[PDB]
Amino acid sequence: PSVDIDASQWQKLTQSREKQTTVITPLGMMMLEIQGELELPKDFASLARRDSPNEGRFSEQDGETLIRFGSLQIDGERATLFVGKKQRLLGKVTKLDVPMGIMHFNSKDNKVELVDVMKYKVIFKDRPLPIM
Amino acid sequence: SMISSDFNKIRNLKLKQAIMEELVQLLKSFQLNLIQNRSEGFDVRGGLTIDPPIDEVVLLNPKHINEVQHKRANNLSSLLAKIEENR
Amino acid sequence: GRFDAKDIDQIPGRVGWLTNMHATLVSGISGVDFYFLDEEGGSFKSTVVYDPYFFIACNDESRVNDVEELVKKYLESCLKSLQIIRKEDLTMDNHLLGLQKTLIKLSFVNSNQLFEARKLLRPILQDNANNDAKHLIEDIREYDVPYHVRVSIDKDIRVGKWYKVTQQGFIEDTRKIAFADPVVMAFDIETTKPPLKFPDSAVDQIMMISYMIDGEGFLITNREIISEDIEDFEYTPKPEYPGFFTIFNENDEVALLQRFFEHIRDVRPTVISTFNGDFFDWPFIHNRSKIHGLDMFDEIGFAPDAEGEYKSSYCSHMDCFRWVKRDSYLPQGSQGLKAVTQSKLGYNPIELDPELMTPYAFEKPQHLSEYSVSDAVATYYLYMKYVHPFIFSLCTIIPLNPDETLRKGTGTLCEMLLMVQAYQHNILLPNKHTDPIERFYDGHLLESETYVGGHVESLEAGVFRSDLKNEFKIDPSAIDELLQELPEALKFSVEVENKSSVDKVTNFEEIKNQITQKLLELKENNIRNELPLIYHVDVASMYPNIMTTNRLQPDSIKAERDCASCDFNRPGKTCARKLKWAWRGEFFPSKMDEYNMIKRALQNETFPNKNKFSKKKVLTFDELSYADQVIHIKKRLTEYSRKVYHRVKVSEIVEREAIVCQRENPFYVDTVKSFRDRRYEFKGLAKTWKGNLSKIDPSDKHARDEAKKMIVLYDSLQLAHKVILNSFYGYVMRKGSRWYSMEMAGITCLTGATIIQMARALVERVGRPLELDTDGIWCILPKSFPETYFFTLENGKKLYLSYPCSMLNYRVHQKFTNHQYQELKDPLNYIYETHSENTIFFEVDGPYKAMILPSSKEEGKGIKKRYAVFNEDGSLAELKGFELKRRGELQLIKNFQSDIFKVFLEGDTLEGCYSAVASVCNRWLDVLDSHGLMLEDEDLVSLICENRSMSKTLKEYEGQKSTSITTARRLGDFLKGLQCKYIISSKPFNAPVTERAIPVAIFSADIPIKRSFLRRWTLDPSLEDLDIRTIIDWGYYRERLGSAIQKIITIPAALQGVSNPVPRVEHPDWLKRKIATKED
Amino acid sequence: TVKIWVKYNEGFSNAVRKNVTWNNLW
Amino acid sequence: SINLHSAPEYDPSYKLIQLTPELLDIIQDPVQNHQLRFKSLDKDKSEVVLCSHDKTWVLKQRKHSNTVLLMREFVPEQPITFDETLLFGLSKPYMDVVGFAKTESEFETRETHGMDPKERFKVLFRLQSQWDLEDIKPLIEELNSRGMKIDSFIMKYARRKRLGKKTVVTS
DNA sequence: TGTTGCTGC
DNA sequence: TTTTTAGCAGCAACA
Ligand code: SF4
Repeated sequence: PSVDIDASQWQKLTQSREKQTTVITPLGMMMLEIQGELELPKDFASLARRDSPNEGRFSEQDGETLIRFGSLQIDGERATLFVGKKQRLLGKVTKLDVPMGIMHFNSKDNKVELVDVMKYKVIFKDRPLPIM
Repeated sequence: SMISSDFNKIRNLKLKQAIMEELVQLLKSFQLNLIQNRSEGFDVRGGLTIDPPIDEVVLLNPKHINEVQHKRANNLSSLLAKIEENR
Repeated sequence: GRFDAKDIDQIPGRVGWLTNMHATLVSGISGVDFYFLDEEGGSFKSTVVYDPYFFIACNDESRVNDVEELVKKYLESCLKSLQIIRKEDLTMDNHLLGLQKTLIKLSFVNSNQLFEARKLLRPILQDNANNDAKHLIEDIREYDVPYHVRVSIDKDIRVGKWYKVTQQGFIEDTRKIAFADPVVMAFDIETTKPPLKFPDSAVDQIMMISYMIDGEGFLITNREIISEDIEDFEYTPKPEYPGFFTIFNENDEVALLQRFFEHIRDVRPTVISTFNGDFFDWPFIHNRSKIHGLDMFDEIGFAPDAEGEYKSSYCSHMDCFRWVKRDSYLPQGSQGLKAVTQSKLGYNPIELDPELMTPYAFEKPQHLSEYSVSDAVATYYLYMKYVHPFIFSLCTIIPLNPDETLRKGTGTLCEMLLMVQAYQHNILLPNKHTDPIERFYDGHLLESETYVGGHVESLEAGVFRSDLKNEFKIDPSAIDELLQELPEALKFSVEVENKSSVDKVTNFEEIKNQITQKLLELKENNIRNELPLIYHVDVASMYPNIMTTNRLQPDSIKAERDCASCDFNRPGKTCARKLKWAWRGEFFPSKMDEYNMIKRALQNETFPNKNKFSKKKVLTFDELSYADQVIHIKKRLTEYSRKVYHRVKVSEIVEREAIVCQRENPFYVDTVKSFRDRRYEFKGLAKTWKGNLSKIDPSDKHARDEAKKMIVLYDSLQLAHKVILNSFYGYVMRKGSRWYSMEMAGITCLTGATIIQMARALVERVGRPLELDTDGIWCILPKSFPETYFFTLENGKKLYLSYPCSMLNYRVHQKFTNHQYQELKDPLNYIYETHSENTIFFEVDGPYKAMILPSSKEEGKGIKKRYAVFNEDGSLAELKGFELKRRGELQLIKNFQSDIFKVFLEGDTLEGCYSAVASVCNRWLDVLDSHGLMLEDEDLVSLICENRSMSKTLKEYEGQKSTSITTARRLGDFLKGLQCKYIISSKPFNAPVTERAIPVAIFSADIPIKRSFLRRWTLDPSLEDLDIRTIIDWGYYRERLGSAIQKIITIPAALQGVSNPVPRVEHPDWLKRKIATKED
Repeated sequence: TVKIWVKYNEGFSNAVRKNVTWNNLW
Repeated sequence: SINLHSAPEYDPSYKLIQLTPELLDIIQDPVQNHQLRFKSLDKDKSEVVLCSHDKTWVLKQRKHSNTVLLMREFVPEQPITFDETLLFGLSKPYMDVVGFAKTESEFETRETHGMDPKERFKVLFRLQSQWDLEDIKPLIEELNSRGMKIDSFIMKYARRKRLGKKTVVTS
């Protein structure tokens, strides 16, 4: 079997838009790497409903239960990710030696689409600390 | 004389194994047990002895006792390993 | 035809490189088989026959013929031939006039007949020593040289070298310096194991065997254990380490073993490499083979030797772990395969938990095969990049095969090199030194005697940084000395350091005036507060250079007697160099009357016979061996001394003097000088080759990859001469070795201690020395100090000057030069010339960005041999002490150490640096003070986890009991080499830490099992809470981290007098008192 | 509700390269 | 700041492929007829390659032990306000990203061209006990693409032996 | 408070 | 059965 990579849309958008300035591309993308396993609940719809209204830590958006799992604050090259009430992660914005590329395999129509190309990543290599 | 025979002269491994299987069958027919005498006391070479000690009945000559004891020690370790393999 | 080695190409037979040599018995006559990877050929062996021999010494040279007739008639049952010969004996009076000891050479048909002659002669020597031509036999000499070593020395045949094998013997080629490429296999094995146990070859099976052959990868799998067929895959951890793996999915363990032995027979490897396979892999394969009725010796030629190490005839067994333990310079915490791969190959191999291996054979066998091929790739490239070029290079000079060259201790390698040189000079080898069973000093029994070794000082503690200011108090009189020495110190740098003439140097007065200005400004402004230059100054090969300079060997240390008997001992004699050393006794406080009282008491006691199949079960004291008598005496003297004198030992240091002969035959020192020059030669060649590897074109594959391997080669011969030299330096205190020289060793150390104290006493007057270790001084100098310069020759070449180095080297040459060195100019007339010898130079390393030195908890006491150092780029240059790099330990402290070391590069002042470091200390204290309620539970587990490995469980373990022992027993109650992963529990309160060690695997266990064991281990029947945070001893972990914070930071700043940056970790009470008494 | 965290891996590990089949993608 | 959210279900169609500089040049070329195409001989056995209009790379997946989350920016359908926790250094929220995928591997591309050694050497040494050189080179090309010195290829089983000018191959 | 053992630099 | 050396840190016991 065989199938083409469709990269026309990303290419046209790339040529018509300016060069990537910050860590986030103009199309709004970010990756993330954690030295560990992110321990999340096995269920979400049931648990998103018992979260009190003031916290909004488990919100509902367009019928999908999204968990608000943290906050990101970027200070130059330094970056900090707050997770939950008890986790703080310190990391850095590093320029990728090999620009990564995200694609998308449409199994339905047997079409492959180039989604985007990365140039930076936010890495956290130290043991998480409390948020203070 | 069969138990004390120098198996180190036999280059043919198959023939050495066959003789050792026949000797294990003979040791079983006479109910001769190989006992590790660990009365050495200093962790070096616990001599293997046959129980009952046929050696005390057969070996009349004191010169032959010393020659036979050195040859038997290497044979009895090989025979014990074969008895343990068969077990 | 006429034998000439110049016409070698007409010479007949076959040329080959000797890859492997072994002693054999030929139709028996003794011989050595030599295995030649050979040029061109795949291989071929050839045999040299040679008579084993030794010597008899006579006490009266006028009656040697009466001894000859006696030994012909007494040894008739075993002697082949006899000959009277002459050798130089350096213990003979006046041998320096060509007087040679007359000796009876006894030759034998084989090594067994030589051993019977030794059994017949030893009783005569024992009768002569304790109580006729029999009394003319003084001793037997050279009777203990290994037979293959004898043939290798006496024929000058060396592995790593190329030879032409001819009827007359072996002729060394000279045109071929590069090694042949042997077929190299490297393998590793994966075994089943029980949970929390080591594998046992009696019950456990081999699951897989991973291997590489010349860069191709292979995996054999046992399909009784491995659940799926593994397909061919690539494990290339870097582009410079390819690994394509072809897979053999075999039905069972016996098909796996047969495939492994078949593939060894097909490729005919002349090297097999493993990691620790002497003690795991080959023992396992051999025991599994025996269970299946296969004889591994008849299959592939491999058997266990007398040491239990695995060897063959044709193929050398290169256990990489032997080189890792001896030669890699890695500390024992970095000697496991992963940490060697990280530190040498510079990647992370795959890592699997040993408890997951046997489950993953069924659940995830692809990920188990990826792990197994990773350890084969790591072992193969570790062998080829490091072990191969190092060992075969050593074989080109040492009369040993690769297996012995890898496995013998470095002092035995020195013994072989000295035996080659003594043989080539026709010197008679000494018999091996036997330590006296007891010695006395002032009527006291010596427990042990030695000398004062290397000098070590910890002078300051703190953070020192190239961007933080330091106070300096320069002695103006040291600058006046340096200004007066400056003309001759600069001349010395041109003439001695750079081996040039001052007349060729165009800018000599320019450099002199630039240094003079900086020195005058430092004399006038002698109290400054400016930036430091952080320097290391270290003596190039210190002990070897002290030895060559002073002509120190064990062939010269002469008594007043031997010096008085020497015909060169006249009025005006210059050849008797007197040198000092510091002897150190440790003796029992008990006197000779008390010793004799203890001996008489032991004569009334009865002792067990160390006899086995023997009978007499009981001995008297006088029926014991003299060594056993003294062991029993020392035991009762330790009890008596403690009871009567309230101490077991006294130690005393006595300054002694010894006479170093300068006229004595030069063979030891010539080996050292010559070896030093050959190493320098290769450093030079290395540099020329470095220029060749860059001058040329960039087409990497254009027949210049031969040039780069030879670069590795000369580097390797460089490192080889290096180890050999630093070893000679040690060998000489090798108890039991020959050419031993306990003295000589004391002179070498005291001379070194005097040199480094002289250097420190200058550096302390012009800057601040921080740490001193044997040959090195760490210091800070003012940034205004005269530093690096370049002399310009008329030919436009630049010579290098480091003024801090050359000012020390000039003073070393004015104080420690040997103006008494004598060398033999005319060997026919015994004419000696006298010259001035000195080879003792400091080198300089730096400047460095930062240095961190820890302080003691004791008042006024530094911590020696512990520091961290950083390069200008912020990379970690050098470290001392510390943990993390260790196997196991507490993960919290490893993660804390990983974070903290890089942060010492932050901040513009020493206080600013300690404040950045204190931020990280406080963050790691918050995690503990908050009971780590944060993060994830499993993560808390890992960090808190402490891991410890048990060597051999079994009875060593029925034996002692402690925390790991408690963890291993708790794993045994619940579920060699076992990894005891544990935490410390708060309960039972007031119980020892060894009884509070809980295995972490209980936290992942079923709630009923977890509850029952936690109740039983905490001694709390009411324990209903099973959270890991309420079980943990947070106080214990807080003390462990607080003790790391004290050692690495609080001390440095507080020891240097800067306020304590981590107040949440208080100083020890001695240090608080020391600060208060410093501020008063 | 406050039961979200990272179980920290002590060291970064990168696994073995693997071949890719058509089924690996889909 | 940007609030990071996660969906209960990720799309596994999104995968990460390493893009070398050359791949980037290829990617930014609108001129090409065919830009890139995944190709395989069959579905279950053969390797998968990535092809441009004139070059071919073989794909190799490389698993890692980390959790890698890709976040895309999203505009929340209804205004959502979050409570402030004891979090320090927080600017006003201006956009929102959601981790939509969790990838465990990358796709490396290695350039590639779009039988028992010992036995073959045995048969080569047979027909002719002693062989030439330029004669034996095209005969051994087939055994190891490792790119080696031809002599090493021969020494995998047969062995060289020299004389005055000729070097023959025997055993 | 000091010495002594052991491991390991 | 074969085998380089001394100086030092620091935990833990006991004189
Ligand atoms: S000092 Fe001179 S006379 Fe004395 S032993 Fe040495 S060489 Fe002979």
